[PDB]
Amino acid sequence: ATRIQAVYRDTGVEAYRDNPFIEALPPLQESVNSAASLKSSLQLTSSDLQKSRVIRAHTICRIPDDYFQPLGTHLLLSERISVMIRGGYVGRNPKTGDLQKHLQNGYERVQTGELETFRFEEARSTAQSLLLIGCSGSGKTTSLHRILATYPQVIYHRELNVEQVVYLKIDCSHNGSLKEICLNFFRALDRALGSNYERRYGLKRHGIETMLALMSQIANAHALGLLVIDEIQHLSRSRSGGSQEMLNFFVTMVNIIGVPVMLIGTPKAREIFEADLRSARRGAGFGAIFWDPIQQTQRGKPNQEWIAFTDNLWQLQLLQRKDALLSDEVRDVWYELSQGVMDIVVKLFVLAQLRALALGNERITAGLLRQVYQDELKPVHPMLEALRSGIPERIARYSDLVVPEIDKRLIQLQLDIAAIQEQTPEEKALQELDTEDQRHLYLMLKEDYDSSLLIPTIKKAFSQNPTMTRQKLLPLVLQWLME
Amino acid sequence: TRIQAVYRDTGVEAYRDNPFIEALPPLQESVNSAASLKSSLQLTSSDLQKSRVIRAHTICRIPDDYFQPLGTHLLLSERISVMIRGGYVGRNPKTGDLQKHLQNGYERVQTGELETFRFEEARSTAQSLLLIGCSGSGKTTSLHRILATYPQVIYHRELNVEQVVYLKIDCSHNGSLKEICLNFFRALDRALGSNYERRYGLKRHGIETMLALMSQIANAHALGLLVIDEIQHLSRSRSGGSQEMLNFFVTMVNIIGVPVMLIGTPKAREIFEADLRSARRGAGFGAIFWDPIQQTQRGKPNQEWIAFTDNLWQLQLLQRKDALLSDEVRDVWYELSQGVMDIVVKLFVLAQLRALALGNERITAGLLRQVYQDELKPVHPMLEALRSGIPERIARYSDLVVPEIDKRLIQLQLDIAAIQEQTPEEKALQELDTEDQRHLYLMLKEDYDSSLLIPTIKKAFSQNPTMTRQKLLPLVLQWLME
Amino acid sequence: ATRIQAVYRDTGVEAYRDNPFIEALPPLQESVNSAASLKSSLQLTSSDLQKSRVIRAHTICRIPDDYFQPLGTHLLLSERISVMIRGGYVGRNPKTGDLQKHLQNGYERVQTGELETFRFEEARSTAQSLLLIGCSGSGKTTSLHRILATYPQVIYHRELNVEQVVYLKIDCSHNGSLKEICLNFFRALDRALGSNYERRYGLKRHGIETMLALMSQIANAHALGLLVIDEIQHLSRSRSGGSQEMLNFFVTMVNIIGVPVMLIGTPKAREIFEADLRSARRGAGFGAIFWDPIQQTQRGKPNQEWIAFTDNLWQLQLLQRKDALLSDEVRDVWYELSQGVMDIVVKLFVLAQLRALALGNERITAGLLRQVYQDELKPVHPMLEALRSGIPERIARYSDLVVPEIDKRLIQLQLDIAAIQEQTPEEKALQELDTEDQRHLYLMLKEDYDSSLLIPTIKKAFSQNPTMTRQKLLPLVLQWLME
Amino acid sequence: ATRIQAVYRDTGVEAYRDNPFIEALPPLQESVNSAASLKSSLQLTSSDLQKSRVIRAHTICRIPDDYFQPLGTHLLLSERISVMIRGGYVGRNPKTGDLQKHLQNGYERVQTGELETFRFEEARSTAQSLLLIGCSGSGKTTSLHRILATYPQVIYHRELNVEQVVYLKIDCSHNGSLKEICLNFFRALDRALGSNYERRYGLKRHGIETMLALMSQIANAHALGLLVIDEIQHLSRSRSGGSQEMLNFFVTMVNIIGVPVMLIGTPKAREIFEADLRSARRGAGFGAIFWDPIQQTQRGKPNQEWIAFTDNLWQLQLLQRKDALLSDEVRDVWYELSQGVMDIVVKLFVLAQLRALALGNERITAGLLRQVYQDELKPVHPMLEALRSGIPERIARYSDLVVPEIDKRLIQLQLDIAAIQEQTPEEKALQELDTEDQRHLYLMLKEDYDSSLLIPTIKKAFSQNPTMTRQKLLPLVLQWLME
Ligand SMILES: Nc1ncnc2c1ncn2[C@@H]1O[C@H](COP(=O)(O)OP(=O)(O)O)[C@@H](O)[C@H]1O
Ligand SMILES: Nc1ncnc2c1ncn2[C@@H]1O[C@H](COP(=O)(O)OP(=O)(O)O)[C@@H](O)[C@H]1O
Ligand SMILES: Nc1ncnc2c1ncn2[C@@H]1O[C@H](COP(=O)(O)OP(=O)(O)O)[C@@H](O)[C@H]1O
Ligand SMILES: Nc1ncnc2c1ncn2[C@@H]1O[C@H](COP(=O)(O)OP(=O)(O)O)[C@@H](O)[C@H]1O
Ligand SMILES: [Mg+2]
Ligand SMILES: [Mg+2]
Ligand SMILES: [Mg+2]
Ligand SMILES: [Mg+2]
Repeated sequence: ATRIQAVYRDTGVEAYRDNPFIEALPPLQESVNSAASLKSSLQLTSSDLQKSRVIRAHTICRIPDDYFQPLGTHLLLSERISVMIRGGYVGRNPKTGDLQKHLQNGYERVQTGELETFRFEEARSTAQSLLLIGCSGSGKTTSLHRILATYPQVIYHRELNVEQVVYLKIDCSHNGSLKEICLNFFRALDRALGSNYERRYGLKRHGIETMLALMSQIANAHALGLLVIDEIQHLSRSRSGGSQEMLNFFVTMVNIIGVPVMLIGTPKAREIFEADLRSARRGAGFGAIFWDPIQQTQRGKPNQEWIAFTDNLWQLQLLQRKDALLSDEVRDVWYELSQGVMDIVVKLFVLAQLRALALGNERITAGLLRQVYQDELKPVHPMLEALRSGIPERIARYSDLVVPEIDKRLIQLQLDIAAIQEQTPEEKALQELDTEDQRHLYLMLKEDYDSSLLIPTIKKAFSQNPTMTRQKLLPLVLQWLME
Repeated sequence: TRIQAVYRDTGVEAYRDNPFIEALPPLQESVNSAASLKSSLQLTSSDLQKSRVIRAHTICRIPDDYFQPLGTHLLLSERISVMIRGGYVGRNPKTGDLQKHLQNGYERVQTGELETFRFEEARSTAQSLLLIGCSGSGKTTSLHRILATYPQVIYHRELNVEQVVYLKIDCSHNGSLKEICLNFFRALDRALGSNYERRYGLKRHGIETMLALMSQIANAHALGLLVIDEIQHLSRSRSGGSQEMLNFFVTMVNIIGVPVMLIGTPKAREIFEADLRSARRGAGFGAIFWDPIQQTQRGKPNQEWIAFTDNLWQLQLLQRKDALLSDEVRDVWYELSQGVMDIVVKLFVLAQLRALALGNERITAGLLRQVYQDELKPVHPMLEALRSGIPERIARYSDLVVPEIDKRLIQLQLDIAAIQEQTPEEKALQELDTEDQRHLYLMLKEDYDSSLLIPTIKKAFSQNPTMTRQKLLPLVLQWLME
Repeated sequence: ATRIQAVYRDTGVEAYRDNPFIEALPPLQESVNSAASLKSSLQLTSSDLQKSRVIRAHTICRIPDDYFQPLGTHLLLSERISVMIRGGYVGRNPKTGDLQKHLQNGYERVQTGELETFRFEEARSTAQSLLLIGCSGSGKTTSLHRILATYPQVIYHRELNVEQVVYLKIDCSHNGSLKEICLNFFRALDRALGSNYERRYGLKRHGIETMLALMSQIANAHALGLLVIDEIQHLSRSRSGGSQEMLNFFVTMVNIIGVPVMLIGTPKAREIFEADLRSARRGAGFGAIFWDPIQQTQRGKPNQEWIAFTDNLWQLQLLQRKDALLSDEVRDVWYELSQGVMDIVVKLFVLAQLRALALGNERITAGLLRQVYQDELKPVHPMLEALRSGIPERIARYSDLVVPEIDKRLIQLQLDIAAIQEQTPEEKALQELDTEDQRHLYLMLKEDYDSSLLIPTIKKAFSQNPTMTRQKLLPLVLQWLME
Repeated sequence: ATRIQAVYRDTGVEAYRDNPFIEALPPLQESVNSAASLKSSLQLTSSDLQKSRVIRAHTICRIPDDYFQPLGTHLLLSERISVMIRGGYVGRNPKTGDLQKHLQNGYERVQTGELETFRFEEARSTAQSLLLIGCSGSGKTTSLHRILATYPQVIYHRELNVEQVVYLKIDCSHNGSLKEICLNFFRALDRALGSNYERRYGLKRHGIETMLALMSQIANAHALGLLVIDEIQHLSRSRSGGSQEMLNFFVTMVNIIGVPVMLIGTPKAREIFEADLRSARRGAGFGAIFWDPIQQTQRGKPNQEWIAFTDNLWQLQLLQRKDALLSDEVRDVWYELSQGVMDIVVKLFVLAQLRALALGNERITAGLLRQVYQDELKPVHPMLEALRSGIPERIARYSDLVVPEIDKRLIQLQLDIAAIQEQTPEEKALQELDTEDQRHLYLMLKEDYDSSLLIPTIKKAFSQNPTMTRQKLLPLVLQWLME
């Protein structure tokens, strides 16, 4: 817990003035560019490629979990979360009276006192609930985990005696029930704070009503900012009951708890909320934000976003015979085969390296991509063909495919490439130099100039000029290279 | 929302000692009841200088928080007040000496000194009103804002009743007569804290059994109004025809003592036009009609249109703004929107949302015409029918509405957010287009410093076109070094 | 009842150290020596006899309220209250987190090897509930009220932000149920603390199961020292659940809340709890203290307790022709008349004194006492005869009987007293003598010498005595009267 | 208790090598060193001597609840409990994942002909059982809530999801029904894990066989380690069936359920198991332990255990007039009246101290011991006389006697000690008067003159003059008072 003494700032908005829970948050000015400052990528040096195959394979296997590239939706979602969190605190000011007394005083002052008019609207504050919908693998969880890391989870105050829980995350389990969510709420709260609410409130004897009341009480004890319930797809409609009962429980939970609630799910989870979204009555809530794959055709032009994403990842290939330019057909094949879904796009790039490391030459070709698509990514065929077809019901049915058990498959592929003793000509050429630190110059000089006299002339020149930097001897080698 | 009751007197002699009527906000004149509904956004000059995404969000937040009270809301407010306060006169629970009074009256009529007597005042008048008008005219927001003045639940200390003042129901997209009964309980256990839906809304019950169960509950808490919204959405095939809906809506008024209000589209009146059972019961208190705004009702143009357009125009967030609104712009709005409330606001919002994307940042007639042509496609026949003026064509296309407008707003925001990136770096690489140059830059990015590396090589390429990449390396390296 | 800033003193006991809650309580040593100093009495003056009938009747009317004699059981109950209140704060010291961290730390330290052994004994200190059983009218409620008034109800901590509630009391009503107990807890908490919890939690939606959890959370929030449920005899038996459901509810309430709990009831309510405390299990809790009537005899001798109580009550005689000392016959018949019940002992005396004053033959004797017994105590005959019979089963059935509506009878008898106008010979002499000092002399010398020479001699003597007090005047009149 | 997170420690035995359940338990200890870990005593021995009598009585009443001293027979029981708990976990190893491949490889090799013999799997047969027999009052439960108090009850495993219930304790009922033994298992498992087994299984109408086949399924999901059944005497043909089914139920239970079972009973409960070789084979599966009272001497010289038990308890004496050392006559009388039963030794001490406080004598002699033995220990006399006799049959027939309701006697004695009175000097000065005349004169002349010399003057008036009437005495009394 980043327990920091509450240091209070000045906010431009008059509504957020003198609220001790909002000045404790990081300022907006530094959060303007923090949304776009989420970029993170691996750093590669020249000597990494010259090293042995095991470390190169390890670095290749480290790619999927160490690469992030933000998009426009990562900015829109960041701004939405910031405004939601900062607007959900306006009603819960400890320095001002509660809502019910305000309403009662207004009623007395409009009937007995002097006041021309009043608005008996719910003072519950904004509390804008939201529902995030997207196909599996689009990159929803990995975006929440990166845009919710700016705010510290727990902030401690000293003028009062409270502990502010800025956000809380609940992750569902497969084939769970409604009561499992209630248990997980207390479990996550005890993990975050270090309390013992689970023992005295998370017993299995309690009914749903008692657990909901206790959740409301405890969430109003510690000032809670946001509640995120992830992976709604795993809930089962057999034991829980009808889909109407699930919606009733979700609406009851949202109304009682009194804090902003965000739900993340797939289109298969939309059939539960279909009746709620279409109704236009205020108070139903659950605004919808849809995550979509990167469509290459916008306004009759290739996307600058698509090429920007592909070029950066194309710069991150560890190949001996790699092609610097990404051709139009090479760009098009691994879009038309993967349909732009976020995980499959990087899955091809990480798996084609492994396939090429054993199947022959170290070059990425369309045939190799087709072969890896056909032999490895078997379960995800219906989802990809549904996305290619473009019929919404077909995509809705064939979603949730997550190509199970890729973690063990990566390890098995690593073990498979581990037991290879054949020597490539490139390995022989690299071994012909005894770590003289000159295979780097040889690397820039191998793609065009022939190797008939490349290495002997290089060795002769570096022997003639023993102690200078490689930048100095590169013109020296080039002087007699063509003469 | 549990508000304790505070009693105040009213000048009406018919409501002398009624707690239900005396625990309500006081009676008001014409000016305040119509001027209390006004609401608008407040903007500051600091909002003008901000990032484009926040400005787009503020623009998209306009239709939710803007309301202008016209001259047709005063009548609706007055009628709703009369309906709510007049339906409680026969339901006051203060009956202290009824038994002795009735017994004395009976003992006196038998002897012969008293000719006649009235044992029970059967105050059971069925009051109702139906409000029909074209879609997009604002029958839902104009009702929410009127009803947001009374408290919903009032608690009386002396008694044990919870006076649920009003209740609102919305119909489903296909809909049947059973689901209205199922939604009554589902909204009543949301207004209060209860579990009526599981206890009473079973499947074993028929339509009549739930219709009779609703009466006991609506008389347990002194319900004051019942609003059924969007009767246009009901399907005439899953309900029983065009007659069993009318029978349902006429039997509903008689048994349930509360006043009811029915809201629909002009093509949904064909259900209700068959008989007096809703031409008299439904129009037991009139039938208010909503119409689009007319530009020139008299010889002079209407001041309502001018005031509405001016007040809408004063919420513009653009660097290049024109304070004076041109007459041609007014003509363009009246020609494209034809006075429908839902079209004017969307046209304005979409125009000033596309202005940021195109970068002009000024609203012109051509932009409004283009956004009307591009975005308002499904609602064209309704506009044409309103322009023609034939009642049948107006009735037939009265249910048109543009689908998926919110997704369009989100996509329009995303396009601007993608555009916003200035990209000060990589500008020289944008200037770099030749394949040989890009390969050379990739080769020499680590060796040299790119900032002065990129511009220099373009001159060398421009001077001598008939040179290859391989042979250019020594000369380019020599020029870079010295 | 009013907020008091906490003042931290020092306690000599080692276990009650560094605890904000215990040190803020009143000091232990001062309370020890003042446990038997709660004795109160309605003081009388020598001049009170000389005033009229109405004023003296009004003065006699105040005896049942302005009198309290501390008996043996009062000290034991005081000690039990003290230990129960101050022993339940050991496990809730704010300086240390809780016992779970202690248990985990001990487990880790014994697993590592630095600690030989650890006792997972579930340390809870005393943590014992108490059950009070006694016949109606024994005087439990008054003693409890007078012993709980020493501790201030609410003390405010400024260094912390908690509201210590030292005790809380709940009073039942006729034919009540459990939900009234749950709601009355909140109502009493609002009346004592000064905030509004009834309007937020007193909702008809909640069942009793959820209300108990809310009670537990709120009580743990405020550090509730002690909970006293009173007059459980009044609530109906079969209206709620019968016998098993009420016992189950009481056990659940005792287990969940975690603060000391006391119950007060009649022997007729003991059969609810007979199934629990009779089992030979010292860890089941529910210790019992039995209240018993005062016994005249002890190991063959009259106990000093009853004799001292009767003497102190007889010291307050206010009557015209009353006797001086207490006779053996009247004292012995008083035991058969009242049988030791606290209410009957004082009420018989008050009623007999009032009747003697009203009759005009004011001298309380055995016959007047018996007449009052058979006149006013008709309803409570079965309880008295069952208690005198000594059958342990019949006393339980009639233990709930109580004298109905006696307050109105006192007013009616006072109105009857005000109606009389006849003048007794003592009142005739009172009208004859103007000086109150002379009236006292007449009163003390009334029985030895009759008014044949009494009134004239003292009248002329005090008339001729110009100005002097009684101290030397009385000896001077003695020889003149004797001559 | 409570969900303690597991921390693994290695075990030196080869067979316990890789079992999480065995490793999460507290480390192995030597038998001699483990028996000394059970000792406990009161810490208030000298600091609390000078205080009021009721507080001292309240302190004394807690001697038989917090004083425990191990004997030489506890180390064997501790070793047996440890071996029984840890040795029943070898067949329940959860951490195995290479079974399928190994079994299939063995099958292939034995089918081809490379390998001759193989062993696939074997089921477990029977669980260890133990029997403990001894007379009542010997300490078979106080000495076993402390052996099992050095273990956690519930342990949570992070990598798995099992909650290892280390042990569980249930008691038989007076009815002896076989359906209330399968119904306390669920209740005791619910009172520890906070689960809902009793509603799901017990309340439905199931046969004893079906409900016994469900007790071995929830004792496997939670890796239960030991099951203790107390008061096994109550199945001696008490009710509910015939002897043959009552004997078949235990055999089927031991055969079915996988956990070890321990049985505790009275010397009249070996007739149940001494009926056929199956019952005596299963009751004495891991030895049988028979317990006997303490003897004064074994071979000539007196027992040292008696000396150590009657010397570490005599120190806990809160009396002003105590003796430093034990007179041998007092100890001999104590052994004559106690005969070695654990319960009688403590009670003859606490009751003697309470009577000493009540009567005002602050020292303990043999007379008080004999008086308490004759008065307050009537119901257990046949057992003590049979033990003194020496005939084994009379000892065996009276091994079930127990004294009921001694806590009520303790409370009554505390009340008697509380009600002693203070004898304030003014009341005793008034009590010095021995006639109605002196009291009459004092009451007549109390207010006029000071009471500092009133009593001596009145006493001297009657002392100097033998007797004469009060009316003429009063002029002399006032003359003496004035001068
Ligand atoms: N904007 C992005 N830039 C780079 N990689 C991304 C991006 N979004 C998602 N990914 C990759 O997609 C992979 C899988 O995403 P995942 O968290 O499984 O999405 P979901 O939880 O919706 O299935 C992650 O390993 C992550 O590296
Ligand atoms: N008087 C008004 N002033 C401003 N906006 C209005 C007014 N009346 C309606 N609107 C706009 O019309 C939009 C839709 O109206 P709605 O209530 O949906 O009408 P209907 O229910 O008949 O379709 C609302 O977003 C609201 O902003
Ligand atoms: N020690 C005492 N001295 C004087 N009066 C007493 C004493 N104990 C009880 N009383 C009398 O008992 C009455 C109250 O009895 P109460 O406590 O209500 O009995 P219960 O609790 O059984 O209903 C008071 O009016 C009081 O005068
Ligand atoms: N080793 C011991 N030291 C001191 N007291 C003991 C010891 N063993 C037993 N006792 C006493 O024996 C009393 C009764 O034991 P109990 O649990 O009733 O055994 P059982 O149930 O076999 O009769 C307890 O109060 C306890 O104080
Ligand atoms: Mg996910
Ligand atoms: Mg509408
Ligand atoms: Mg009472
Ligand atoms: Mg026992």
